[PDB]
Amino acid sequence: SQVSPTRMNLLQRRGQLRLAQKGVDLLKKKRDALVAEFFGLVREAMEARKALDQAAKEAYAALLLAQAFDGPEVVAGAALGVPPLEGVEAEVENVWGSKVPRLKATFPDGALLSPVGTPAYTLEASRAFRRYAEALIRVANTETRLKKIGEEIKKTTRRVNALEQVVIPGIRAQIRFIQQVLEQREREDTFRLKRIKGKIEAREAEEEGG
Amino acid sequence: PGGDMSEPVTQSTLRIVGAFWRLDASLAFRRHFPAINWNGSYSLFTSALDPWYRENVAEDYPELRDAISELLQREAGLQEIVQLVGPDALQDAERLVIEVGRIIREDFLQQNAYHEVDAYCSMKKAYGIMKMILAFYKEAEAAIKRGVSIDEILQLPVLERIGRARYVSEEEFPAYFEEAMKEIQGAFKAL
Amino acid sequence: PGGDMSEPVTQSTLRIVGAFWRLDASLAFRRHFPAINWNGSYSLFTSALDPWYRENVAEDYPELRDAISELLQREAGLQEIVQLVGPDALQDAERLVIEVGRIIREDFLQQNAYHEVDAYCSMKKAYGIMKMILAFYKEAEAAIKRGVSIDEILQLPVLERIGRARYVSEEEFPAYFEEAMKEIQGAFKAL
Amino acid sequence: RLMNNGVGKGKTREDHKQVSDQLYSAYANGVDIRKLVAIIGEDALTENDRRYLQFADAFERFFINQGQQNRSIEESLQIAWALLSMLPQGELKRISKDHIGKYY
Amino acid sequence: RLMNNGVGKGKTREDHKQVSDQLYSAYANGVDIRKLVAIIGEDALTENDRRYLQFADAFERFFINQGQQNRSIEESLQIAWALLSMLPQGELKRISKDHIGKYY
Amino acid sequence: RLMNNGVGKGKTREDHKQVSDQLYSAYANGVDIRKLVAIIGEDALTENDRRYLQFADAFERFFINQGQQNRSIEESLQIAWALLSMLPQGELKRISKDHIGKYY
Repeated sequence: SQVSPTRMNLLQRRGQLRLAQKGVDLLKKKRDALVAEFFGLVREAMEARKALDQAAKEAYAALLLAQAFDGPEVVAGAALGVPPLEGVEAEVENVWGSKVPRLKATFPDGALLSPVGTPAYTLEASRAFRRYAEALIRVANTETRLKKIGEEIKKTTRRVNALEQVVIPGIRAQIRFIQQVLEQREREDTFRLKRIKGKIEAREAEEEGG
Repeated sequence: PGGDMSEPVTQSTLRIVGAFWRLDASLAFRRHFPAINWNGSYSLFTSALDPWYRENVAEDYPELRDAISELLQREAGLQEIVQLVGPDALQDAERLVIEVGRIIREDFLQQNAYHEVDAYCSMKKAYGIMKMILAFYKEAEAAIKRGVSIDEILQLPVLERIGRARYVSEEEFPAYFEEAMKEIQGAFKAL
Repeated sequence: PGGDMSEPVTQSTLRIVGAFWRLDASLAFRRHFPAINWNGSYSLFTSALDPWYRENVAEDYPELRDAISELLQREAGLQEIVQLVGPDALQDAERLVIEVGRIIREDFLQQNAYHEVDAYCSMKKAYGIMKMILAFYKEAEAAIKRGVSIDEILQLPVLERIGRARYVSEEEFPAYFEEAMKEIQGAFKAL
Repeated sequence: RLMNNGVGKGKTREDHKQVSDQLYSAYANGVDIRKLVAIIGEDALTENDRRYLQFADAFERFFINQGQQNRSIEESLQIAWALLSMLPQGELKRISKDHIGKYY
Repeated sequence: RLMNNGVGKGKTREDHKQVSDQLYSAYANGVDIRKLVAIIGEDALTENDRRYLQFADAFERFFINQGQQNRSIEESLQIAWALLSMLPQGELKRISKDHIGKYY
Repeated sequence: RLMNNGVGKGKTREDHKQVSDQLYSAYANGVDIRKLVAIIGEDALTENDRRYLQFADAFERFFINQGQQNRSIEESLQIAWALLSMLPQGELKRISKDHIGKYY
């Protein structure tokens, strides 16, 4: 609404820059740290999961031996015998702007639960869940953390950009404007003042008289 | 005649006399009085006052005041960072202070010249107010460190008692102050 | 010389003035005769032109026009937030407004004045395209309120028709007026 | 300036003194978060602070806007309390406990 | 300031006057885009852009550069048409229909 | 600016040179942390550097305070040393190994 005025503000608005400039100088080397920690997450993710899937599936198709429809039977006859639903722990961790939850959902989930021996492939197959369920949890909880912290990483560098080359070259651009006008003020000062002298001397040159 | 303290007739006062108070402009537009910037201001006289204060007032007063400036002039330390990325992502020893101090100027730095009472104080009264807050800082510091959070602490009823606080007069003052002296230690340990 | 409102000659033609019609450098780069800046104006008779207005132009003019200023007013206010986030993470129904506004410029700015279509344009021709667009808003307003995506109105050719709005020789103006009035309430009633 | 004279003391309702500075200070407090909001996010404010910003638009829009339609000292005041109404109690320190509840 | 004379038929060639603005209007929509890479994403863009992107490069180091070899007004427009070429022909509002097939 | 022809190995104590460019560059490294700790907590500082925070506290509290105590060039260099011991060794790589092998 108003163009910033013409004096006072030079010093204040320069210290606008001092704060800003130093603030945004350093906000990067704030952020450098988090980029490090992104790497920590990055290695870890798929490792076992990919592994223990593969002998899981071994039995998955193998257990059809004549179990082509006793999968059905076994799930009927045996299931809901080790916890199969609920165990979400919503987690808070560093989240910027308007908040965000992450979480791990872990609760019991795989072993034997059938009464006695009963078919063999059953037991073996359910044993794969041990190796599955559990493993599927690690990637469920690392891969989501990874992408969230990704956004942040980006979002931070976003501000970095704006601040680094939107604010600074502009509020700079104001400051000059102060300078030249603060200065122009005084050219006229002198020039005006000059003329006063001229008067004093011209005037008293005829207070010499004669 | 401006606002530019750079102007000669003003400046010439400084560096001819001591004890400079500056009265900020953008402070006052809001509504306080006789609010000053204490991040402009500065007195010199302040060391050779120590004798009289010790004896007359309290024997431990100047220490108890410097810790107030301890927060107060340091608080800008955070202020700037607030305007660089919000109060967001300033965590908890963080937002402790901010708020403590928030109250420190909301209640220890604004009197009136029109409120019927409370517009004049003795030291010993004022002195009092000031000891409370320190306490509140102290115990809060040990609140978060222990395992709970300011978040609710703000929204304790006991904060507001520290709030309105200045208004009662002297007569009541001793005992007013004594009542909070009980109320503190219980109202921390409980929650 | 500054191109800045600052030198005396701008301040002094401002107290013996009626209205103002400030231009602006920045627009001049992206070429829009006249670089009239619809954030940099003020009449001082649109409180005393209404008699001849709602008598000759229409009667749907002293209102319907102004309700377009509200559009373009708000186009500003959102732009900030757009560049603060993107033309993305908005509420959906908003992203309407951003290219409604777009059209208030595509067909209500420019007009070279060097192409034998500009060089006098009546209120009628004006009001004409001003009102079409008004409609368009409300129509889409219902479309997406129901739940169709805001995207969907954008590809519709009825906007393309209106982009030639200022390319109809004067006489045959009621030719597209009512015609396309129906193509608007018509074709867009498919969805 | 001359205001602490002729106000409230059988000259306006006793609520006046404390009205003004509160309502005043709220708005001060108000637009302030108009800025902090427009930098950090679109909001990230707490549900305490939400109430503040909600009153921004309000204050300006209802109350300070006015028709040619005149007002009276009393009808004004009414409205006045209505904008203090929206903030929840325990946020108005600038008003004292009686007056606040007197006409809440 | 001029460029409305010394244009078109009987003087120059009928197309300065036309292709004038086109390129103008082309370049513009480039620069807008080049902002938005830098503040939201590199595939959070339409592909209606990927052509204007590459058109901006062509207009960039392909066209503007001209070395210390010469060019000639013909040759200019000649490669001016090449400049356009990349863009689909449904976007080029500012051009009379006849020339559109007279060149490509 | 001119201080090279100050303190010297054969003029007034040998190691001073390198003390000087130690505590300086060491210091500034820590004054950042003291601010950035406000944005991420302290649970994200590595070990070596976490100590570079504490350095600051002992530097500021004791080292530049000196009340009415007078000191001397020799007593002063010692103090310095001591504090530097607080952060991890084999790192203060401006200073040469010899000296550290005689003071710590």
